[PDB]
Amino acid sequence: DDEEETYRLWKIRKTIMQLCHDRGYLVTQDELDQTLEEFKAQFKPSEGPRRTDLTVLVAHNDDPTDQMFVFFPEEPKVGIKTIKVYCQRMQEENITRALIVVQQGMTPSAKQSLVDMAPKYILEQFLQQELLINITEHELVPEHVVMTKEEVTELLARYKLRENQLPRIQAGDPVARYFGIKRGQVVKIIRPSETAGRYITYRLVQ
Amino acid sequence: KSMESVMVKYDATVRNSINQVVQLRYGEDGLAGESVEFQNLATLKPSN
Amino acid sequence: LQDLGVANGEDLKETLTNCTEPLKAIEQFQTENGVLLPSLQSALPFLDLHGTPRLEFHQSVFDELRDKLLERVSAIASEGKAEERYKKLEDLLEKSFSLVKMPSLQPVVMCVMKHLPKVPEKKLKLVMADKELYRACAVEVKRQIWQDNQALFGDEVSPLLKQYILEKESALFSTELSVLHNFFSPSPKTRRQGEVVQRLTRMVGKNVKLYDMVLQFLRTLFLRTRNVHYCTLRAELLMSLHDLDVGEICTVDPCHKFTWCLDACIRERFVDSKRARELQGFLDGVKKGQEQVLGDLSMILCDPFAINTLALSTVRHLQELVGQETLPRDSPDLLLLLRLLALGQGAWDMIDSQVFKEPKMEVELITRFLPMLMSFLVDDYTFNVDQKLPAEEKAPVSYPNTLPESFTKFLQEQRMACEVGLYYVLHITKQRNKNALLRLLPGLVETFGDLAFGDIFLHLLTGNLALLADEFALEDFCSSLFDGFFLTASPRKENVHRHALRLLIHLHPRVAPSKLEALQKALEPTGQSGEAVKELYSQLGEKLEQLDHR
Amino acid sequence: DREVLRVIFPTGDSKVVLPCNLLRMIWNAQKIFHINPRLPSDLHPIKVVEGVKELSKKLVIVNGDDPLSRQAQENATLLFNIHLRSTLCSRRMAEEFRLSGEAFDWLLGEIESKFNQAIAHPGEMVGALAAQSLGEPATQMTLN
Amino acid sequence: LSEKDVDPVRTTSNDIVEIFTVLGIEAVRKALERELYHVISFDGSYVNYRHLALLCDTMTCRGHLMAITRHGVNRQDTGPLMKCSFEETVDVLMEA
Amino acid sequence: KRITTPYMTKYERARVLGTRALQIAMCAPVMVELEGETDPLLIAMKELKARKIPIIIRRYLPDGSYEDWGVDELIIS
Repeated sequence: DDEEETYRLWKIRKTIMQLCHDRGYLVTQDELDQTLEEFKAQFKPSEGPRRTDLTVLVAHNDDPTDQMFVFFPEEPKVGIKTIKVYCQRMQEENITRALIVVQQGMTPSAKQSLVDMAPKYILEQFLQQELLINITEHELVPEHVVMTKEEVTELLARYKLRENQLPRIQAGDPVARYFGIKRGQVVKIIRPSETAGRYITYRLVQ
Repeated sequence: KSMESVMVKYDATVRNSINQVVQLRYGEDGLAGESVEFQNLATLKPSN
Repeated sequence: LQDLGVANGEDLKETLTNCTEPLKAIEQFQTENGVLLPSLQSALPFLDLHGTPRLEFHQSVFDELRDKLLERVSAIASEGKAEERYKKLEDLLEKSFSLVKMPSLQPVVMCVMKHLPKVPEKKLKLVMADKELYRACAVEVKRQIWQDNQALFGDEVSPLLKQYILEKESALFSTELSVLHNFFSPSPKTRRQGEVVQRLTRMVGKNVKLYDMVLQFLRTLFLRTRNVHYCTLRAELLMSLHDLDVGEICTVDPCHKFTWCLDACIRERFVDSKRARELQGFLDGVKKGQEQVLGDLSMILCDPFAINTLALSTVRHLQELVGQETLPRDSPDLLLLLRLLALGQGAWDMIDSQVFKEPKMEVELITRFLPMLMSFLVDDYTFNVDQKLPAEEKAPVSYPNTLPESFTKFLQEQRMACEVGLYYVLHITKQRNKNALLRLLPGLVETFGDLAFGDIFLHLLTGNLALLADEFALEDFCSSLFDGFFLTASPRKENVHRHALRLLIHLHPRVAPSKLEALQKALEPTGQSGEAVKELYSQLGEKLEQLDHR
Repeated sequence: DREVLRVIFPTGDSKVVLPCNLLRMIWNAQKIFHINPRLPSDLHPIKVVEGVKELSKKLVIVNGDDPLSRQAQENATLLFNIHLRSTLCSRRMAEEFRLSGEAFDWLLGEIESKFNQAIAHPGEMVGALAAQSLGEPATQMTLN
Repeated sequence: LSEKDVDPVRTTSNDIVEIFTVLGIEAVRKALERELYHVISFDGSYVNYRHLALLCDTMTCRGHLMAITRHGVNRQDTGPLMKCSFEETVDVLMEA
Repeated sequence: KRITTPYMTKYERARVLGTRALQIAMCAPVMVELEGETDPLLIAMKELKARKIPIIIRRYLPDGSYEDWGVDELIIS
């Protein structure tokens, strides 16, 4: 359906903007507040925009040298030729961080290609379905903040521990994928507590 | 048996036989369940 | 008051003195000088009837209505037409400039000029001239004055710069020896929260010409004082402007895109190949006729933390290239590092005379000095692999502790090779291999420009010596550090004396009192040095007293 | 603190669990020192504020002084400090409790001692304790 | 959650593995705590929250769910003698 | 700078009283003047209230290190 297609695409873009804003990337306020009719106005979708045209490039606030692509595929299952096109465009623009949606699934050979080409080109598959909602806004998920290495070492020295002793967070879980953190990262999680007010924990990515 | 070795160790951290930290402070407050009791927060419900 | 035909105290005096009718005149004064609304006049006798003075009513409504004037100028700040805004603001300005001399109506003029980007020149001149007005005027007036008066802008930056150099000297000579904390520990954002840079950014606002005045001040200071610290502030100012996101200055300063990479590297204290390529492009983007920015870049590269970044990147590149079996001539990324560091080290030469040509490198640095570092490193690792291999017979050969002296010739002839060798010395001190350490400790005694006896390497060596805290148990090692190297420049250079003295402060308990007293008598101030070395000597005497009780 | 509790407790329920009863301790101070609320009291409000601040310093769950340690110390005693400040505001102290200065000092000392006694002792096997205390209610449960 | 006019804040489930797949580990911890609080408070009985928090943290300590049965528990990196105490002992002593 | 609490846990109280009572039962010297007592438990409690037991507690911190505490240094509650 064309109407629900534009509604889905608008919420997709909104969730993407909220995501990379949470990742510290440079996101303008208007795209964070972009509405459905505004999403129509900037561009009906089916047999009219494109998943290649909808793709966006965002800069990192901390480091303007770093940029992140968000791609969308025009095909149901992303094929190796599309991965080749995306990574070659990344090579032409000298970028390594790229996010790629999938309409309903990914070819397993493309999964192998993703994990094989990871260090030279960091790619993350992402379901359209899971991307339809910003899961971070749920009531059950507490507030997550990615820690940096100085914070990690100062915490570890403050408690005289090792990375082994901390509680873990599986890297495949959707919140880590939302933040895009890798193995070795550690996330500070602030949550409300009905016996102390606030509670801070630290989860090591694995 | 699953929760056998979980213990409040000095510096008041909840840790297991593996020495992995489970809670930085027991019950998120480092307070035993004995002395605590019911009180009311007087500033929650009243109007501005 | 009399500028607008308003009766002041002098009118009251000339109506009071030489007047045989005080009652009539005072009654007419109180009636005529009331508030011009009819409804109050019915109530003013009743207001006063209780013995309540009308004073309190006057003061309360004075505060209220003046606050409402402030609120309404704040409202018209971004209301409707700019023409209507500035017309009404200039009207109120010229009206209350009569009352700017008053202590209670001056804030009205302050707020009005705070809402004006530019003002008539006479008002600015009176604000500047009258010291009470200038001390009581907001910086919005001062930005325009400095846009037409560079002298007071220099006068304002000068004490802030004095305090900055004072804190820089204290931090470079902060007596606390530890690997964790030193002068180079603070993050760039931590160093950019200084009040000096924030005040300078407020004093510049978003005007290019004030930024150019700050630039020329920094040029004068760095050149005449021969002090790199001002250059750091320049970069900080730019990044503070980048933190403010002023496109008027971000889009005109071509070194802004350079300092993207400089910030991203100096926070890491390492130049990765990506930012190296970016810096290469920025250098290649410099066209003819606009090469002055190269001098600025060299000035921006004269920041000592950037020297630390480049030197450590060179040292770590040379450390990792041994595993890959790649010579320094076979390292284009390393060659780019050498290029950038050479362009950085000649900065004061480029400000002293407007040199916009690249400094040249040394062939023997590529082919003799850095391969001699590699020679030492890989002899050390071959010895280590032999140690990790069993079956070593009695009286094994020591690591070769002979020093090739062309290495030292390059140390004492090339400031480039000198400083990278100093950072290599600090890095091996982190590796804490005594054999190579005492191998190369000779020859560091004579070095180029006294860079081995300067603040940077001395402070870093004192910081790294905490790892060698227990290595002072050998008097041979202590004599090698003190009698060998440190005390060569202690009498003749003040900073070397201070650094050796603070080293004795930290390492007094971990040496015998005989050696401690020997180094104390060797670190007596020469009778003409600063107060710091004498205070350190007094602390040395106190610590020597305290050790006998333990 | 009121806004903070609105964030923490959107359910708008005041019943919470805390190491010490402040109302009954105020009552005990009143009856020990025979305080008559039908009289104008003598308690200085700024003394109440200063004593509350000093007691807040005295109650420590997370030891050490650094940004992380002080942040954790704030978070641990956040709710109890909010409850204490709400209960022992100078308004209600001078309006309804009417407590005396010596009685107020005794109250601060008693709250300090009882809070310090309420700390979870190290060496406690809270694991098995939680396991048994959660297994016991299972013995009496209707099967729906 | 993807359907229109469905509040994606308060919407929730009583299943646990669903929350692990879609929401995340800490959300599973909170939902587990709420479910245990509901089933304990159903009959009016009250239990101190700290015990529930301890159990929920122990179950969610690994970044993934760990059932208290032998399948979940025996995977835990404990000593083999814990596995002697649990059940299915010799099956673990052979691997030891 | 012993970072642990200055209080005596109930488990520490139990162990120190039991050990000192056994010591007194083994004809140890009594570091407090008794008052006609015969049970070692009461004598150990009297010494604990007097803060006159020569035992030193060694609390093992979870990182392998430890703190040492005199009984009189800890807060007996």
